[PDB]
Amino acid sequence: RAKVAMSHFEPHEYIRYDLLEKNIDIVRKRLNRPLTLSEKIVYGHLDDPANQEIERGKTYLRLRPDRVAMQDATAQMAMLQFISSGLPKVAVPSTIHCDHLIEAQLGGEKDLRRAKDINQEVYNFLATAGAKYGVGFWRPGSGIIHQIILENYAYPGVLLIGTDSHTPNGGGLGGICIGVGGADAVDVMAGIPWELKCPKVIGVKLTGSLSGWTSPKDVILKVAGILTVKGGTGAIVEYHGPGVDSISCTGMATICNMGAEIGATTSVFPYNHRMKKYLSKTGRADIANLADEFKDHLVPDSGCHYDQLIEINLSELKPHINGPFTPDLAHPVAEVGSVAEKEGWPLDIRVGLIGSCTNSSYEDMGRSAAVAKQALAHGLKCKSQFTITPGSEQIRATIERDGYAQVLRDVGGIVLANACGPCIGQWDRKDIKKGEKNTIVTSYNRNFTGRNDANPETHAFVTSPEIVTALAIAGTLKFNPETDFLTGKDGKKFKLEAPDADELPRAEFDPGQDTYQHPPKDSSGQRVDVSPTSQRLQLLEPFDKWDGKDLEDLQILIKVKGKCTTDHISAAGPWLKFRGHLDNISNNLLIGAINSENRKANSVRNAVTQEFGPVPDTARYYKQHGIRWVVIGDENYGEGSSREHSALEPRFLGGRAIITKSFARIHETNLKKQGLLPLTFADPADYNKIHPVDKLTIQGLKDFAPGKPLTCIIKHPNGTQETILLNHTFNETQIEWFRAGSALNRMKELQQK
Ligand SMILES: O=C(O)C[C@@H]([C@@H](O)C(=O)O)[N+](=O)[O-]
Ligand code: SF4
Repeated sequence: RAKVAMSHFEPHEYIRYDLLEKNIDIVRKRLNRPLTLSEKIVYGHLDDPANQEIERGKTYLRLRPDRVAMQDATAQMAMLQFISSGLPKVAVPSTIHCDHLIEAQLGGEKDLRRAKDINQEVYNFLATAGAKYGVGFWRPGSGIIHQIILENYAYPGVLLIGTDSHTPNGGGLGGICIGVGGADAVDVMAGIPWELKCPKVIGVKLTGSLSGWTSPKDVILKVAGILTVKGGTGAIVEYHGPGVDSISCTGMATICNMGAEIGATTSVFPYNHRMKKYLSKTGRADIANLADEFKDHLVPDSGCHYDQLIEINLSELKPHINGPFTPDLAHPVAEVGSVAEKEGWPLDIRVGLIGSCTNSSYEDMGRSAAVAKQALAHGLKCKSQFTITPGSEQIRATIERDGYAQVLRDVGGIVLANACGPCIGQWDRKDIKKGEKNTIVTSYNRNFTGRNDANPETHAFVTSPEIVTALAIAGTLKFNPETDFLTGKDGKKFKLEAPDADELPRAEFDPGQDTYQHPPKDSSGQRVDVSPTSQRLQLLEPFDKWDGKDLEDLQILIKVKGKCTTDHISAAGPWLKFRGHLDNISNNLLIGAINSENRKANSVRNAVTQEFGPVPDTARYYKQHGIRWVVIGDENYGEGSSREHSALEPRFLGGRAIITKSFARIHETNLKKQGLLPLTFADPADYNKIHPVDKLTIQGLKDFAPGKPLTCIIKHPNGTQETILLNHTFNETQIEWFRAGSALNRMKELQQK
């Protein structure tokens, strides 16, 4: 066919649109109906298109991803599991991106230099494991993972998996990009088929066109308020309609990115001329030309059926700001000042932060600079503190060159290193005391309790970078940039003009400094050293195989009330220091979750001593004394980040099962991967029958089977017993993970010993 390389770094790995076409055609001969775009790319990557059972929402698909991307907070545990497998080399193109361990403190270069000293052990481990197993490595300072992927690796029709829940960002270039836990990436790097429950498809028809202050971020802030944080669970969101051509390629990536906050499996846009333009400007005109020849397979079929359809008129959309503690509490910017006032949310904005993978593009920096130059023209600077994260080294070099960085510095901003930084709590914040009630507004995507600064009383609102810039200039949530007046130096009142900016540099991008490190694909005689006394890195010891018995008289470690995100289960911020050390990071287990017994975080009754104390300490006491335990959870347990540490930590501290009203997808898959039992109530009202004092017997594990419920006997202290049924979504592949003790244990059994 054509021999067009997958990227500039892998000149030998060719795009296989011929394979894709071939597979799409096998499947449509079987289904005899129009396929959506996500169905074309997902079913086009089936390991066995001829025999795979395909029912949306019901069958598990065995897929062959094109490439794997990992960032340094999840790559450490994915590579320690890969090192346990004993396999010598990764089977598909794979990269590690170092973006999570650079703490915001001093800004830019000084923070990068410090992170390189402080995190030397970890960066060394990843570069060495990368050289040994054939994984490309983007050095600290390269940029945030999803911006490097859009710029170098994502292309129309790719199926990419990344160990990060915002991997859907790549949907802005027409690929299917899906977030997974480190153990799922091990399957694909190992070469074994990856399984994914066949998605439902929600279609979002965009009409009209964006005007003025409304930006791509407002489309997904509105969709999140409509669908709620659990409304996209088990579905791919497919954007289509005449309004699509009004959005830049990084704008489409912004909308796909935050589809993660409604629990969607991923989001995608059809190949179009804005994508083509972005591919040409990033040195991939040959890939845009090839995609032009295969265009039919890169847009939806005429008349395809969406399981749910939502229509959004871009022309009537207004600026939104979402929060404070959920990203789906959606307010128009024009009303947030009054809802805050009524609700007791602090009205002054202490810090305005632009960045994260969701909004750190060249265009986002240009639109922020366009608001800021107007303030500067009237002798104003930011009333709030203001920080700016460029998404990649290329964007940093180019916004510097094209003058936007100096405008943002002159209004009072501090440019931070090209890294997550304050978005996962890597921020040495000292303007507030812990527990001080305050408001920050960000262009990020999540605003979960204590995630940005570990202060549970910080009220964080997420919005677009141009609205963060306008609110930082005013310093108060009571400011609508569309209607209100600022007062210049000169005494005149003036109004902010809606920002206008180029979506891409007029000249070419400036690449900035060299930050990619190709594997020696020669040498690979690297020994990966993990010191046995390391506090940051620890080799894994396998979990125990299932004993063949039912689980009786299980202790409830904690019955959780309400929202319980993976940031409540395994906090980030200061704990990122231990993402390669299981025993040390297990000390944060469930410290943010609210206990229904007393409505406190990190305070549970130890059943034996009858003292209330920290959840990790109590779990370790139960483990020490042979008491097997359970967590009881409410709805959408495990919402958020893909960090498999939220599943590895309960396994390690002696947990057996997590029984909830519902689970978020990636967390439920991670629980099964680590040999725990994720179970849901067959009647959610049964959550109210279980009291923290009850003991539970899960019965029927001997004939554990797809589609058959398990019985749970609730043993009340007064002698009363009640029996309830619990559902599971295990297929026989996954029951083998549970019988072996983990998926990694099962994989190692299949290596003939
Ligand atoms: O905890 C992690 O490292 C992965 C994660 C992170 O980038 C996050 O935003 O919480 N995520 O979203 O998947
Ligand atoms: S959401 Fe924040 S922490 Fe996660 S990859 Fe994006 S910028 Fe980094």
